[PDB]
Amino acid sequence: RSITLGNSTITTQNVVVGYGVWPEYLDQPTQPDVATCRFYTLESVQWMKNSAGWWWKLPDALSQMGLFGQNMQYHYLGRTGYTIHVQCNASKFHQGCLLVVCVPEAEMGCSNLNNTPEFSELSGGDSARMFTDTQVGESNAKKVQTAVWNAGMGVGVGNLTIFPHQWINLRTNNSATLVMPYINSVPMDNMFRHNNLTLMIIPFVPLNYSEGSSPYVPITVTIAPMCAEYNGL
Amino acid sequence: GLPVMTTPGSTQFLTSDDFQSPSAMPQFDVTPEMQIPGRVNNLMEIAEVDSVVPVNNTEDNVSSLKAYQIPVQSNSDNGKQVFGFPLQPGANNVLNRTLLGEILNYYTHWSGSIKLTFMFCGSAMATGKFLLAYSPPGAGVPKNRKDAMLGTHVIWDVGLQSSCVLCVPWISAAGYVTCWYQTNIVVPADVQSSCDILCFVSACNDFSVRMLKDTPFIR
Amino acid sequence: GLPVMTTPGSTQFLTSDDFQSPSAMPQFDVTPEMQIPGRVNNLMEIAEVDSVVPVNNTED
Amino acid sequence: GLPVMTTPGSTQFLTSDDFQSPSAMPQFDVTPEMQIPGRVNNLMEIAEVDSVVPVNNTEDNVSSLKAYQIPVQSNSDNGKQVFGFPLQPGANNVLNRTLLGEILNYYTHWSGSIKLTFMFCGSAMATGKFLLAYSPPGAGVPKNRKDAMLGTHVIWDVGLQSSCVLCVPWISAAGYVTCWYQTNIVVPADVQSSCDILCFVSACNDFSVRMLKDTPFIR
Amino acid sequence: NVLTQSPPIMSASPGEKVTMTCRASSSVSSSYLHWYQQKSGASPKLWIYSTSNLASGVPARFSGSGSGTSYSLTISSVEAEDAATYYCQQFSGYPLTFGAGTKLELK
Amino acid sequence: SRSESSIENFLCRSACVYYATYTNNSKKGFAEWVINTRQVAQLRRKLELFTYLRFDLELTFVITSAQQPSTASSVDAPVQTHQIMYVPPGGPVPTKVKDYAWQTSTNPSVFWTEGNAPPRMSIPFISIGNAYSCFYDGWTVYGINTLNNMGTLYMRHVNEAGQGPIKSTVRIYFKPKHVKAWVPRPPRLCQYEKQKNVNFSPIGVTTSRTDII
Amino acid sequence: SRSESSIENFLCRSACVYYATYTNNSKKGFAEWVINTRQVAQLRRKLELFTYLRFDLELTFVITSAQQPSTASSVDAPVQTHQIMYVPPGGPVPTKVKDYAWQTSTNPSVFWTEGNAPPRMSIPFISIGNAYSCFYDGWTVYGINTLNNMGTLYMRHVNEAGQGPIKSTVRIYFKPKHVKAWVPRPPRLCQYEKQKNVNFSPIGVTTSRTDII
Repeated sequence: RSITLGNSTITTQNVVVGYGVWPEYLDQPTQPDVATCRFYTLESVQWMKNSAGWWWKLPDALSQMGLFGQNMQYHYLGRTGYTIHVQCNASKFHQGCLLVVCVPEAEMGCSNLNNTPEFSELSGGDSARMFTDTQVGESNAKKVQTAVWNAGMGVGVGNLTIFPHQWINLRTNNSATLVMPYINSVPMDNMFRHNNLTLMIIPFVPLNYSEGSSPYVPITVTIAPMCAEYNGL
Repeated sequence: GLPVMTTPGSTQFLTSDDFQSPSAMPQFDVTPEMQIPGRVNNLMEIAEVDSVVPVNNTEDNVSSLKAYQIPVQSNSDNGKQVFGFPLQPGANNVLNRTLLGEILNYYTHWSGSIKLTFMFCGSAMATGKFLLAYSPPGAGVPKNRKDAMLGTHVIWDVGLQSSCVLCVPWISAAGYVTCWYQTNIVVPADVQSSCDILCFVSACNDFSVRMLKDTPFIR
Repeated sequence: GLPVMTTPGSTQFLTSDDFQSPSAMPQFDVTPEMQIPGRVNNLMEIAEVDSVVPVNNTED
Repeated sequence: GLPVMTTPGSTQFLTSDDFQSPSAMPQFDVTPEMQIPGRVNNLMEIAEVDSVVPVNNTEDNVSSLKAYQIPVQSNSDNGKQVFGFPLQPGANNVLNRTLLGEILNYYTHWSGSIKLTFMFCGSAMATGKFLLAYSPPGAGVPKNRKDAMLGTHVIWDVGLQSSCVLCVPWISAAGYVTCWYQTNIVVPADVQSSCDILCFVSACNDFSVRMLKDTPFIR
Repeated sequence: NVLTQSPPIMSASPGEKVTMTCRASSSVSSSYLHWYQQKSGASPKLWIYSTSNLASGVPARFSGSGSGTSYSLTISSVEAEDAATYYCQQFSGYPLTFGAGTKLELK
Repeated sequence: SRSESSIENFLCRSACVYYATYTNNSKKGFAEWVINTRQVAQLRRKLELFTYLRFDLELTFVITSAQQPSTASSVDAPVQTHQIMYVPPGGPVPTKVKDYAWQTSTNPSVFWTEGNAPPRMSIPFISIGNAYSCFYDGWTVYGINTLNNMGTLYMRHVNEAGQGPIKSTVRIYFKPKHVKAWVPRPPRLCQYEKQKNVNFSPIGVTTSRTDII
Repeated sequence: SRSESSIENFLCRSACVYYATYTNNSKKGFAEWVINTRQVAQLRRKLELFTYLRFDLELTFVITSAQQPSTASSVDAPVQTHQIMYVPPGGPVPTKVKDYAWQTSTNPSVFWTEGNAPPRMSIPFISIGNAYSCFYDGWTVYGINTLNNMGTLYMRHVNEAGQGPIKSTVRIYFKPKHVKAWVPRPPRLCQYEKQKNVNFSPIGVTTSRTDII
């Protein structure tokens, strides 16, 4: 209840941590630990009736975010773990079910079968990109194919539970919490050309409500970097 | 020199051997290891996780997220079937493309038990009851709620808990996992009555596979 | 390398040998045994039983 | 005889092996050793020595001894650039043909730190000051003396000592080693004002090379 | 993916059964094939959706069928007020292609 | 029986990955194969169950020959010899049959005369990162990852053409050895279009049935 | 990673140094190579980083064959055999294909029939001084140093010509073994003109740029 980091404070009341391991620290990489370790609340998305899903590429949603974004232009390298708090707040008269899954190395697929998607289309900075429940056509050149039953990666979307995940059932549950360690092949990588995590929120059972209730429900994502450090002097 | 004598099957290439081989690049000083999280030592750890079962195919929901949702509504006749699916393997069943059933298509003989978890994603104010019938191999599919009750079953009160587990065995009539309305869905005013159920499947941790082959999911 | 010297009768197939052979299917994990009754270790146990003699042939 | 069985890859010539070989001349009684001074056990001992950097190329000094000398004169504007060179590897930089950079062209991946020594070969009666700016990879080249001072730097008083060391890292914008006039060159009567600087480079003893290839300095 | 309708011109007296077909070049799914009806000097109207389901306000004389790459539409009893043009729509990829058109004139 | 489902018993299996021909006198006959795991679709779907892989490599070459139609007058041939050169990542690459890059001292090659056991050679974990990566969400061109580059192989005859043409085929066998795997991943549902990327066209989740009950 | 930069890992690498042909019936076909390190320019620049070297020697021969155009009527040939004679420094030297110096008892030779593994042989540190010398500032003719003489190699067929000509090529591979090196030396900047000497024509120090800043 009412946890705080730096100059921010959020409140909480069930956590699922990564692949079982907890994030920790390692020329010489220096340790900045107090200046940017805080809760970065992104803006809320609206869960409507015929909504399809959302995604965020994770070391890119915190690129225009304050002093964390200032520490990226000053540093060529870095390695960072995360802690993600997702909560949506509806009444007891709404009903639905969300899957909050955190995918490492999620290559997206382009709509044209020869090309590859562009950086403006793969990831909106600190802004959610949307799945669709129709097909993106082949005629446009560089756009992400977002048929949500394939999850944009050419796979069964029901089998996405092999990644570290959490269900949000409005009947019983209210929030989700993930703690994701640093997963990469190299120990310290180029932070400008690599988005090594992807946070997806997909409504399996759609939102429903009776006439009179509030016709859409907000979802609030909060990311807090754990064990961030960069390389330089 | 030392007298040797070469036997049959000497200068042959058997593709399934294990022999020492001369290294093309010695003196390279290979890159050391690194602790990356999430190591897989066996394929049965991939099968032990829960995955959503597309139990609502119906030829127009397969290109949707509606394939995973079982429709539940408050009708007027007491005693009806919600869903039902056989446990016959391979012949286009519903546990086929799931994350368990993708490993068991790489082998020819496998035999064990299955967890089946159901989750009621309806309102918090809706109540009701369900029967969860399992017919063993040899016994027919039940055609009433009554003779479904006379077999093995679980009565699932939705208002108490929102998740019910049912464990069956699955070996390479072979079974049925039908489910029935015991009572209707009682709902207050200003609450919707059309609710859905999701179904998860897993491996019940204790089984084995033999004789690896290649998957039928390719051109 | 190590100096060797191959003798006559080297690369031949004598059908009555006993040599080690490369297994076509390794990593198969063969099925274990089972106690089935009535094991035969020798053919003289088949001969020790009693059998009726057709001593009245007579062509019909 | 002893039953043997020849495997694949037997009677082949792999050029990177290590096998015993029959000696063509036995019974020769080879000449013994002798203590000759100056044994090389590793190529990193060749790289650790200091070598002059041809930092003054300018397309007409390369066929001269003028390529090694940086011109320093007493001008009239306070704050100017003496020299400046990037640390971008291979694309015709100035540390390329030096005695360190001739070893690092025999490998594909190398990574470490670099000593850079400067020596003021002017008069004993001349005085002045210099800035020695290093821009890290990512930061731009400084365009004033002021924002060159706001980064990392060394202020080199010539009248006190005649040699200043600056250690940077060099990995396979990647860096800049610009240098600036802080004050002018104050000189007495009957002393020349045009002085020169030599620049030495070395290896800072702690780095590694992988995957030997052949040099691009051949026809 | 183009659709061919046959016959182009169809004539039949009222009271009898007449049918038309719409054969696709490739495989079209059973849920993505629809039938429309355009009278002379009027906009089209959705008639049958997903090859078997009657729309709203349409009389029960019609029933669509077919699967794979061959689809059809049957009229059990022909009246006088349902003489128009009937098109079939599909979706395998983009774009959404229509039929050529089958004109029904009463006899 | 749980030792058949281990990672080594699942992936350390031999598989023919390439098949090319080359003839000696035609001045544009020499084979070439950039080593990638995305060649055969059945092995690719097995290696794409994991994000990061790390294995040794073992290759075996089944080289055969055939006599092409020459003119006349008693074509007699000695035993043929071939060269299989392996170019490491970042090495010089041949472009003709008579080129300098065949003779370089850092590209190890085997020489094998016809009629013997096939020429096996073995390649260690040759990369700078600590694991090969099957998927890469980033740029270096999108999703390439120039760090998991394993090299190239080149084949040619070494005998000059004597009296008649002779063309040869080669089948390369591929066997991952001492495999470590990390971060499992759902198996692919859609089909494979291009070798380089993960691009696809959408398909239904599973095959369908008529009614739910 | 500092074991790749050792002296043995830098220099104990195989390199094709010679390539000659010879035919059996032409009475002037037999190969010849005086063993010197100054043959291929890439290996020479590596051995000239040191003043004094000392190594064992290991040679491997890749001998192939080809059927030359004969007249007619069913050329059939048995398997061919070659002789590779090694003349030590100060030994008798052949000058024809039928000469006495092939048969001398102090010139060790290998005999190798076609279709087998290639004929490796190994030569120790064969000199009187305690090290081979790459550079020599003096006279014996200027800068020759007759003490680092390693010998000569000669190749020929041993079968007589039966019905048609057959010509053969040989590629000699060179591998220094157990190398010791002394007195390092700056690497060469200018190009190589002649094999015997260090003669050159002057060139600029480095490639140039437009302005110093």
